[PDB]
Amino acid sequence: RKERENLIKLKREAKAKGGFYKEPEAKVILATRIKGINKLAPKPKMILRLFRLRQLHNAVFIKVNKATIEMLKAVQPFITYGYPTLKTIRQLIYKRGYAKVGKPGAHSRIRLQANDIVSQHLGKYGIHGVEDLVHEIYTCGPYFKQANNFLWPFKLNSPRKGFTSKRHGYNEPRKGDWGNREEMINELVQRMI
Amino acid sequence: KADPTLQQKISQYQVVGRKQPTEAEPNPSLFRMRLFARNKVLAVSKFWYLLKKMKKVKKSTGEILAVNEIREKRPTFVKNFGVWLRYDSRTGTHNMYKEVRDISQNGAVSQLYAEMAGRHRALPSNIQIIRVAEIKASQCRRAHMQQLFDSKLKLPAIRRIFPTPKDKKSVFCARKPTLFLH
Amino acid sequence: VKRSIVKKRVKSFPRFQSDRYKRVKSSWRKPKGIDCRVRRKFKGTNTMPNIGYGSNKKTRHMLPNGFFKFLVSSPKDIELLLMHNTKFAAEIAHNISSRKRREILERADQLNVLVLNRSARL
Amino acid sequence: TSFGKRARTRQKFSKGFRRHGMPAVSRLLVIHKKGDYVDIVCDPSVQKGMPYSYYHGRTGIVFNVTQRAVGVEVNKVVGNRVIKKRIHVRLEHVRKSRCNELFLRRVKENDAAHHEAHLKGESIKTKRQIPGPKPGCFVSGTMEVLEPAPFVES
Amino acid sequence: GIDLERNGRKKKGGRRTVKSQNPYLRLLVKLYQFLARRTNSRFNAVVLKRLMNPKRLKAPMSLSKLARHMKGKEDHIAVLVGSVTDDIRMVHAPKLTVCALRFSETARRRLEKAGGECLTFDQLALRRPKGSKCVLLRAATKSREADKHFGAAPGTPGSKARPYVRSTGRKFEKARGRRKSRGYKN
Amino acid sequence: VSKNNVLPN
Amino acid sequence: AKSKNHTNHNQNKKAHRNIKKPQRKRKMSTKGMCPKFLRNQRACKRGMM
Amino acid sequence: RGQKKNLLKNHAVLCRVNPAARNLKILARLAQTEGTKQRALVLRKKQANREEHKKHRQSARRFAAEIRQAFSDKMAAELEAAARRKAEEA
RNA sequence: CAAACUUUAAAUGGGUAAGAUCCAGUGGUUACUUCAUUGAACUGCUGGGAUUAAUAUGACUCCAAGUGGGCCAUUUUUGGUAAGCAGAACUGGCGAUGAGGGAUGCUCCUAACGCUUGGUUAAGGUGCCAAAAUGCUCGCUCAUCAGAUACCAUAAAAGGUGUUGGUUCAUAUGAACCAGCCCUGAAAAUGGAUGGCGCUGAAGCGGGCUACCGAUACCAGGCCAUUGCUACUAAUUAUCACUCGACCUUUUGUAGCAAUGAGUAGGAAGACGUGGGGAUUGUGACGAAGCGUUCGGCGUAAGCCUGCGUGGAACAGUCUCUAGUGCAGAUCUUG
RNA sequence: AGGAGUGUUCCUGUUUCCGAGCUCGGUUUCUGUGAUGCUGGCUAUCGGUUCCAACCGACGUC
Repeated sequence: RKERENLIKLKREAKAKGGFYKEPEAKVILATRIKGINKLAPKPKMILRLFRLRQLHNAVFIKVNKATIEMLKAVQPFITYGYPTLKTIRQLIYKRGYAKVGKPGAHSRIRLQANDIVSQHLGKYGIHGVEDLVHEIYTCGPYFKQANNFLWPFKLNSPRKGFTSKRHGYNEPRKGDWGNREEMINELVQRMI
Repeated sequence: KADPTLQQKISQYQVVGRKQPTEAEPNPSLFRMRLFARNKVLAVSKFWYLLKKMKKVKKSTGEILAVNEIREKRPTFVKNFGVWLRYDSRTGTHNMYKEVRDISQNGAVSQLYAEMAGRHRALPSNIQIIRVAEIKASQCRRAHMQQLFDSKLKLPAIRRIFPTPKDKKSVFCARKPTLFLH
Repeated sequence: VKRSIVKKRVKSFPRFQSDRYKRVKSSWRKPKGIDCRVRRKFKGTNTMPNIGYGSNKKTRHMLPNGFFKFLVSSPKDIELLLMHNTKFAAEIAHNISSRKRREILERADQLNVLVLNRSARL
Repeated sequence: TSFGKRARTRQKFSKGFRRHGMPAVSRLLVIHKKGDYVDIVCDPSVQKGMPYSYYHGRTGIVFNVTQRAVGVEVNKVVGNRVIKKRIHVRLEHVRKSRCNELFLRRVKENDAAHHEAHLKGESIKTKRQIPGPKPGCFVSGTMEVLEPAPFVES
Repeated sequence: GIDLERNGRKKKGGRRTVKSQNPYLRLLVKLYQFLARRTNSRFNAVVLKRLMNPKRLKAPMSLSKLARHMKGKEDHIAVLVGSVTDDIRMVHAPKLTVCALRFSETARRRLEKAGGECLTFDQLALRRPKGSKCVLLRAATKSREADKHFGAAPGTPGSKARPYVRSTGRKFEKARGRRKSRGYKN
Repeated sequence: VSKNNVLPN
Repeated sequence: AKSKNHTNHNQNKKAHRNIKKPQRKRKMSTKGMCPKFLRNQRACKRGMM
Repeated sequence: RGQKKNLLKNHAVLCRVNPAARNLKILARLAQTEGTKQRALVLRKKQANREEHKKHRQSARRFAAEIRQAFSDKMAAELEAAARRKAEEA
């Protein structure tokens, strides 16, 4: 609440001067996969495995570097990504939140019913409860990589009102789908739950 | 409750980016542009496309500061618009000047993409509306505008085909309908 | 026992073109033909058996009655089904005499064990 | 087609423009210790010991130093597998590589950084940071109002 | 509908059970898979796997090699999932305390006379359940007629593989390929 | 004759 | 009755199905080094025994 | 495993995961309703804003003018450039 | 102006490096090297350092099958007037592959398949055939051969005072030029094809906006199998609140959890069945084998069990051994 | 969701209100992990084997 209120007071104060407040660029994005398995060039096929996007209607939280942007250029037309909010992150981890549990070889994919699963695996890093994941993803903490790779990638159902046209970008005035929506992926993913 | 069906979902947006600071060239010159678009995102897309034609700038080399939504001042009453635009025919490019009448600028540009597609087959991608100024009645130069101007204007309702609300509709009726109405 | 009973199929899987030719008998054989529709799996044709259609572990070989049948030859071999009487129903065999049925059937009722055949030879 | 030691070399083995004549003497005074990276660029000016065309522009590890040559191990895909191939080559056709030199600088600063803590309890976790997202500030200057352009033929 | 490699479901290459119908070897494994599961010590986990091996990995260690692995460490029990043969070249057999699957009747005579205990694996469990102060050994796997033949294939430059040849001496695979005077050396 | 066997005799 | 002369089709897909990289090893192999040099590495190793 | 039980909905199963969720439910519920303990804090913070809304509403209209002036000047300035090219060439 | 010219010179691709197989300090070995304990490579010891960019993630040896006629598509491209022609480059398909759409189609689109209950979409559609709009909203078009949905099932140069807009000059009228739909140009042989009927305040052409319908795809659940992980002996595991009751494991197994499931050529695993041999448990003149059957049952399936009728003399279960061991096809053979 | 049982002693929930500095401890009734509750028709239906109809589908080898 306080950083939301403090964000407003900054860009009111700077507006009273003369200038404009350039906002902080978003540290996490939320990819979703849109086109399926068949007919994929072998470089785009690799990148989607590196994001753990192995089938249709799969979400994943993914970090923003210069590196991770220049991966997403190559994949764009198989993907609809963008910037989450605290509502949609809470809704994902509560409703669709599963967690991967075991050695290299087999991990099991377990439903987040209690904090003791989260506690034993991430109790090194803080992160004892389910609510401390939601902080570490939304803020992007120092232990994002650990907390993200704990979560088995999200398995969303098909959006209640449908897509427009998965050929075309979300930009273009045919109102298509692929590419990145800065915020409006939040309106999509709330239907895919 | 307000009917979604009549209008297109255009909204006007101001945009302001500024290129990007460098050690050679600190504090660049700032930009500004009014645009029409679906959304706060798709305005920024159209900003970088148009700014690429003017000046040596890109989305990677640029930085955007503010996306202000603009609306009408007073949307209650009717006003004349002189829209300037360009589009791309299968031969080449042509500038136009159309004149449209509605309550809002958003209502005019919705009405124009309908009109422009319908006549000239101009696709959404090609059209770029340059500026949408408000015009006095004694200013519009088009003849289809001029007939409307003048107080005491009257228009008789002729041939009254009513779109019946669904459920009102029945496949059979007795009487045969009445279209002159009176 | 008698638990719920769910079957997936009730139809058999008849052999492709058993209807057409009388030389081809109805006993299932996978079509291995290169151009065959049944193996290639067009719609509107004979279904193939998969393991998909396998019935429940709890209720495999389970009769309509509730029991599993365990078929039986002599008077001595029913004694085996004494403690498993609730679980097993005994089917008196193909071959057996009128005499030795009425020794089996009478010995079964001493043991409170159900016999499937009844009024078997009279 | 036709196969020769130098087939299709033309542009590839061309000396350059205004770059004709023999190697300079300072490039011939470079030392190459074994266990060191070198890019094999072949200059057509000297025809003695020039490597085969495929190896041209390939970085690899010096394994031997003959008196007037340098044994370089490079690596080469042959369908299913890489295989490490050992090619001798004359001194003029070898350059010193510069591919490792960020890492070589890096360790001297990084090992000295971990060293100097001692009793403050190190745990520095020394690491490059990839330049991702910028934080926010207010910005203000002179403005211009632009609009989109009407078409002109010319 | 998953982009997965083999949609694995990926199998493990090594043997997953006992192949013998030898009942004593089966009961040996039942002991050492109770003892592996429950005890936690990695000694018993390894002995379990090596018990399930095929015959060519249960290769015979000689009494004279078993001396020299056990040379500094005289007190410790010398375990070998395998057979133990007598070395005839060894004159005075060292005493040791060996455990193994099978001793040849010469090597059982030679140890037992020399003052030297000769255990089975079920006896080793009673003394040493954890494998505390033991020495695992095994005989060399790649040391047999058959494994001379493997590798790079004999007519390729710098292989040391044997060819499959019916008979030894000249007149058999000693000409074209083997001499420079006959076409080429390789 | 295929594979690595003895040349048959 | 020709027939196709040559093709590279499905060859990258075949190779990548399995492109093995040789395992790195400590201590470089000496095959193809100078015989003069490798004489003095034997004389070196003898002198510390 | 019988069933995997729901978060958000339910209540006993919820308040195991995030034990603060019971009290934030009663916070938002009672701050709507005219139970006056928490409703006083809402109506105080609303009127504290609502006066500060009337404070700056002079400067709000000055931003609407700062836009419409600037593009109406460019609208005017662009049309005079079109007038000069007709005159100077002919 | 240049495939066999070039000062200059992109994108997309290619190489190497980014530490525990490392870095520094110091002593020794040496026929090498140096003018020289100068170097060089290799080694002993002593410090410094645990994953030193991002993201994801467990990584040899042997034996052998089939195959070595390929074809297609987007972009690149050579011969040719061109070809559903011939020959290449990169990736993806078809072949080996169904399902939903394109009326109909091996190669286009969506999307890859264990049996299924419910929910949601994809491509594509909503006058009727046909599941869903004679929905809403704004333009254009009248065809005495309208038009109607990518690959795709052809159309051009050149015209039009037919109509609807635009650009720019000249006095209300008068030119010039531009592009939308429509018309002309527009000829083939059985009777015929926006798929058909038909359709003009469209059910046409170019746009808007809601909702709906629509797969074997996605989502949650039940059952079957596979792979992987767990747990199972001072043997009363006994149901994870605790007694009685009922199912329940033969670790060459069971119970639990999760993920997965297309397939020709080909490989491997576990089962079903037939004629004989060994061992063992049996049936039978009060009726064995075989045969017939809407009396029926079990198994995913190969198959097994069984009532009734005929029949009239031998047959079967289990564990093993063995083979002249399973038929729809061969212009198969005999009848 | 269903063969019995006893019952909340522990446990989470909601609640009576007592004290310590919104947070923790003690205490009373109530409900869960320990929930199937009430009721009707038929004793022939339900179900099964056969043949037939209807809507939709559905044209061995190189």
